[PDB]
Amino acid sequence: MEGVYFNIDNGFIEGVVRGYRNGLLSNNQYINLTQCDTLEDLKLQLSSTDYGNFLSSVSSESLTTSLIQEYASSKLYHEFNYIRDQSSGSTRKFMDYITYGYMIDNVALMITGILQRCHPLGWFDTLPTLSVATDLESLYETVLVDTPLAPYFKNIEIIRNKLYKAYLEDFYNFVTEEIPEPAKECMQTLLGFEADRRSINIALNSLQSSDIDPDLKSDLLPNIGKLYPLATFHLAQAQDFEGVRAALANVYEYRGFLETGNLEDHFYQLEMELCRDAFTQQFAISTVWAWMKSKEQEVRNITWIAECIAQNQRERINNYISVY
Amino acid sequence: KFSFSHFLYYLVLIVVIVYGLYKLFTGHGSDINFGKFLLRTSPYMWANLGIALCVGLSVVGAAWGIFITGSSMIGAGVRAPRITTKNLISIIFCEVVAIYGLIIAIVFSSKLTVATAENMYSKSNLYTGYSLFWAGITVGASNLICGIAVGITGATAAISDAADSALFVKILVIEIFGSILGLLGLIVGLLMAGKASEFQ
Amino acid sequence: EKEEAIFRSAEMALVQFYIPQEISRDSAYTLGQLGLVQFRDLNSKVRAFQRTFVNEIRRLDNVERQYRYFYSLLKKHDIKLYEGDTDKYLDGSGELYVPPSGSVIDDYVRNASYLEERLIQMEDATDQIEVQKNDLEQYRFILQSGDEFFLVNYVTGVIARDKVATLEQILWRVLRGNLFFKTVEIEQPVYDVKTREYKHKNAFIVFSHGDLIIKRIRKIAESLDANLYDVDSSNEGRSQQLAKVNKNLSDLYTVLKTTSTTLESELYAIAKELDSWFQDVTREKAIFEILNKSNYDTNRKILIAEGWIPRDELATLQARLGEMIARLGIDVPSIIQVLDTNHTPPTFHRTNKFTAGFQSICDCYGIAQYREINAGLPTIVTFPFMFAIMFGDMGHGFLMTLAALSLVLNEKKINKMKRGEIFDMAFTGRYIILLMGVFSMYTGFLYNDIFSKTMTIFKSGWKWPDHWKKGESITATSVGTYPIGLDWAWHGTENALLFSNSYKMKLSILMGFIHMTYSYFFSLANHLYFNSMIDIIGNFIPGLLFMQGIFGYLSVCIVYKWAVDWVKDGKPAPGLLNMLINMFLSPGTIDDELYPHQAKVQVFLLLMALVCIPWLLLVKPLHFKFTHKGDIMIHQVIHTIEFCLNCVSHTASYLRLWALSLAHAQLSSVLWTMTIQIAFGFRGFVGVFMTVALFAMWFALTCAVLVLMEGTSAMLHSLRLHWVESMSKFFVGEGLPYEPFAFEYKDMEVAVASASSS
Amino acid sequence: VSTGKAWCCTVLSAFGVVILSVIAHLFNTNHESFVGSINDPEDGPAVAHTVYLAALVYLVFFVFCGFQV
Amino acid sequence: MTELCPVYAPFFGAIGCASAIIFTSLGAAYGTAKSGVGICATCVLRPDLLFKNIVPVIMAGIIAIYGLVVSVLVCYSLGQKQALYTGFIQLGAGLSVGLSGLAAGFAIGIVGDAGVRGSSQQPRLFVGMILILIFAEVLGLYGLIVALLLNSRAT
Repeated sequence: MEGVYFNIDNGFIEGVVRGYRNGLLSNNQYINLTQCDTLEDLKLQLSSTDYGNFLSSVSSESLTTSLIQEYASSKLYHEFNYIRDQSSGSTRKFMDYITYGYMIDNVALMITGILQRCHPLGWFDTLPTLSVATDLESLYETVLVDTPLAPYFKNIEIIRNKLYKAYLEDFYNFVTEEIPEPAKECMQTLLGFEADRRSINIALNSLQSSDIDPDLKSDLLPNIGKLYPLATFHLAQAQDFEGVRAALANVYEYRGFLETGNLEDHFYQLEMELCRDAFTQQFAISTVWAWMKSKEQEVRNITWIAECIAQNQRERINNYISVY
Repeated sequence: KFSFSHFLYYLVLIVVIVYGLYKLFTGHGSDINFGKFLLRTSPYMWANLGIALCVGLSVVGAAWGIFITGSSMIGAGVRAPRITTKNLISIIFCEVVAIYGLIIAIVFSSKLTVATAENMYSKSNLYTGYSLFWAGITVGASNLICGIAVGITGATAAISDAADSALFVKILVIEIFGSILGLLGLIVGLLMAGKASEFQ
Repeated sequence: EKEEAIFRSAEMALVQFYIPQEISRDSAYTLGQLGLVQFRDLNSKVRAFQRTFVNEIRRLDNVERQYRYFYSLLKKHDIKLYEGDTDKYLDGSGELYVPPSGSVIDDYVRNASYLEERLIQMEDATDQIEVQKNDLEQYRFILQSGDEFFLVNYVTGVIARDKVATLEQILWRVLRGNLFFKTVEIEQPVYDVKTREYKHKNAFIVFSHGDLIIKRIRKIAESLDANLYDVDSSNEGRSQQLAKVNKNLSDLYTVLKTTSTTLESELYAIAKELDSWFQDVTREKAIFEILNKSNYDTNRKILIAEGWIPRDELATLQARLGEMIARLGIDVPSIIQVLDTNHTPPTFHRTNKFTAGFQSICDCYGIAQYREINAGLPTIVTFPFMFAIMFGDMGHGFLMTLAALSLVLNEKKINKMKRGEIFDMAFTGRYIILLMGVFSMYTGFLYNDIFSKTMTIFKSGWKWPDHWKKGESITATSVGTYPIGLDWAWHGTENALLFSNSYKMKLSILMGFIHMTYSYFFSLANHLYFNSMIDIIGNFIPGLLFMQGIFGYLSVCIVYKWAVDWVKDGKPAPGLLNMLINMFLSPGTIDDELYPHQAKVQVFLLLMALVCIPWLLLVKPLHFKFTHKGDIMIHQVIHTIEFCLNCVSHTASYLRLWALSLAHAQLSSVLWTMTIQIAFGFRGFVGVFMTVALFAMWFALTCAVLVLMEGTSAMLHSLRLHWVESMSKFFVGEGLPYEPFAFEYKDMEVAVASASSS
Repeated sequence: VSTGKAWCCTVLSAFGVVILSVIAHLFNTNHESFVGSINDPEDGPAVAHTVYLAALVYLVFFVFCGFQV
Repeated sequence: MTELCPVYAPFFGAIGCASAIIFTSLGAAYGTAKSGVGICATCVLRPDLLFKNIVPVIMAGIIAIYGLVVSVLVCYSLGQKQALYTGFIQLGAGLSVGLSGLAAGFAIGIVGDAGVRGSSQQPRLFVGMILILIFAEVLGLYGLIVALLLNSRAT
């Protein structure tokens, strides 16, 4: 059964992760942050939440939206690194694979050369070498071959999306092989959503480039999830936004949610739906993925509110994405 | 597709099938005489295996439920240490499972007596050997099952109580059902061994 | 006099404070250092960022931030705070007549704001010069190398000791089969800004022949945090560079000594007073955080505060506020308006040094409902004595008593002394451990155990046969009964385990039933006190009938079976556990008649216990359905089913008294046989040496394994019996902690809190 | 020499003196709990003497460590 | 030999003596290893909690102590011409204590790991840790009790 063997290693981990899940800001707490009138007031109000005294070392004059975002991200990353440190075996590898996505993001962001690592979870020993790796030819055989991204590799957006294709395919395979049934299903669905988001975004990026051949996207579209293979192939053959709409007309989910409204808002909303659903499984490691995404969205919302009270423009303060 | 455990399973299955066919074809099928194995085998092996497996499987189930629910409630207790004393009833009902096995082991140990060689393999001694063996297995396995179930349910209860204290109450009913399962196992073991005489 | 609050929590009264706004700060100080008021949060539904005194807290919180930053700096430069008793002398911590800080808090705010910037400036100066210090030290270490050069051109520098491996690999993929590399480990670590701590470092050198690839090597080495250095191509130029570096170090040290001396002087001036500053600012911030919970009536210009105070202390509150108003001379009403309320008052238990530990252990499970029976008062005796029943050895009980007395006799010395955590836990439980030791000595006397061995202080009730052959399996005869404790004739007998198990198992059942009944009668006393006759008739009476008619029947049955001389009567001794089983699984067919008409009484008790189930389910809810003018059916049905099942499971769980008693006895006997008794078999100086060493082993394992390793087992199981078996009978719990507003010595170790706790 | 070791050995040697003295007395008086079994040493006073000598060894340790307390 | 005392009768006694110490020692080893990984992970940050976090490995050790006790007691009941009754008594005692202490050691290891981690994150979880951990220890204790009850009937 699910929980018979789960708690041998992951019971403490999973309990602590849903403990954090209880600490996610509720809609009422987001409202309270919205009604704030200054960054110090937001600091105090957010200290009234489960964040506690994290900006306690920051004075109101040093306090800025950038510092608030950095401290929230640092708290999230410390919690994730605690859970990963307390993890072993299959869950440890699962969390390492979660980190590989941020590793790929860091690779793409740093090869742009200024651009630093900009993400603590994607750090690896040779990451800053990528700031100085102007020659893309030397990339793999010099830098990345030492990194866990070596199995994935075979303008920069091409490299980023190829790495994401290989990474998502490998991680779907790992989820299928090494993860128990409830967490297996939950993570497979979450990866279907992630690969669908990647495919849609990559198709809309190819919309702006004439050199985006349909077969070129085959190296780029993960072909994972509900869109696969059919809607993925249609997006590969798609030439414009009308092609994307025609491709997405063939699926139940994510239909009618790119023709209107903000696309990022809809992807984040569906992601929050999936994370909320994933939290319902009681002995599943997918709770970790749901927690990570929920916390990332929480940090985004907090930074959004911080901006809306630091630069005013409060008409936009209520457009944060939350299911809690 | 290969695994060493399944390889041995299939190997021993093949060996047993071949041996059975060899004995049957040669007219010596009655050599495989499980009934005579039950008759000749010492009743004390059955009785002491019953007691040992009763307490051992009761303890295995109790411990299995205990670490499931205890690890879950310690993890959930990191944010809410209040969860410990509230959900400790789960650990309690897991332990009661092993206490059932201990009680049954005491009752069955009351039956252990030195039977005379002239009366060693009588109807009564064989009956009580089988009775203690299977009653100990019944109580121990039911206790193992109930301990695992109560541990899973109490882990879920601890996590839900961490989410909200109002969700705890109705999961305690599930824990009560899990404990009733083990109580029924104990009483059925008592009934199975109720009419089993001492070794005489 | 002040009513004792150990049997039930102290009677609380809700007090509404009409405080004039001008005297609010002084009043808050007065009743905070008085220490008997727990304030109600009247502004609970007002967001904290818009609360009345938010800015006064914010400025003081900035001041506290600055003070903890100062403490961090002092730790950085290794200075110890004064931690003088001036604050302790000023704050009576039990005397309310102390004047508050005046305008000095504004001076604290100004001083702190200025001084923080001062420290930032000098820290930046010292840090920058230290950076160039480390850089030039690394440069010198590079230049001190007499010869580490081989082969066109080269680049060299220093790396952290871990990063050198990955940089070497990265360059080996930059130059494949063409890299030339050496490194030298620096003897000592050096301070790094990024880590704010010392790191081990390594000098390195690589050789190359192409300007583009030399630039690549430099650019790939600066990433991964190497500090690159230009080195002359000849020993003369390297010597010149070394001389220049040494002169620069001379000047750098010249300025560094003065900067560090001045900065450390400032930190030393800080240390002599920083503790008092932090105490004052903490008190003032707490004062404003209390004032927030007051309703600020602007039209009346008064803080309408509310708080819980014991009624016996109401007069003290009135007196102390009358004293402070006399100090201020305002002649204001300062209205202590006690008022009725429906709010649940806090659960205050007034505990001495003796009962404090027992109260802490009992209320660690949960805080009692307001003015319900306090479980800690029964716990004082029951917890140590269940521990003793499980522990039950006079040698180990004596060791535990000596350990506890080492804390109780020296009580004044370990108090007002730092105790860590484990030793603090031992000290706070010192009376708990004392009662454990004493009751364990009594129990071991009844168990007739001093370590493995038995006492022979009275004539045995068993007399062996007149004569026997060596090795003969003799049997004793009952010349009498042993006065107090187990007969020593049972020692070393091969059937000792049968009698000991019968005794200890029936003892566990009997004493567990008695303890459960005593605790359950607290339910009756609570219902009587709360005037809840409906709980008496619907819950107490049927639950009592069930519990007695099954398990108290078993209890009186055990004592009756001991009260009957079966061998003299000629009647078969009943199978008592079998009869208990048949009471349910086959009623009426009593196997061996214990007493006349046992079948009728047995079936009557069975029917009464069965009837008590519908009684429990129905009577309490149906009263609500009829008379309230049922919704509690679900709660009542789950409560009664768990009560009925918990009776059985608790009677079963009390067997752990016998379980731990038998395990402790067997472990002690086995340890005696394995460790010390071997020494008795050898003689001569080898025998003396074996006796000494084997006693050392025996005593080390007795203290470690038996007294400490297994005494904690018995005390944790007694905690189990109390939180689970004893208190669940009566303990409603889920009360409100008292924890009043009172000043304390908030040591600056709280700098760990609010900075490493989130 | 150190106060911690001095106290540890002082306490251990005090218990050694007391316990081995009472054990030696019980062997010397042929107490049944120590001599009554066939598996026990056959001659009480003989083993009592060596247990008494061990008690004196712990007495030496106790007095010495007291001199370093 | 005799019908009651076969030459193969001491096999069960010897194997029960071995089984007690073996299975209690594997239970204790699992407990010690899991809880020691927890302790070493925890005390890198907060070494001040060493003597709190040491409790689970200690309880694992007492499990093996119970196994040692049972193994010794059944060992001194062994004989060449011992009855088959006492042979299976010793087998039952050894098997009961071994399996019970094995399960108790597994539970102690897992609970002690989780507990030391939590009580390093949340100090109020120490009493919870230790009170669950004693409840895991008591299962090996119950197995010890059954082994003692059985061994009391060996001859």
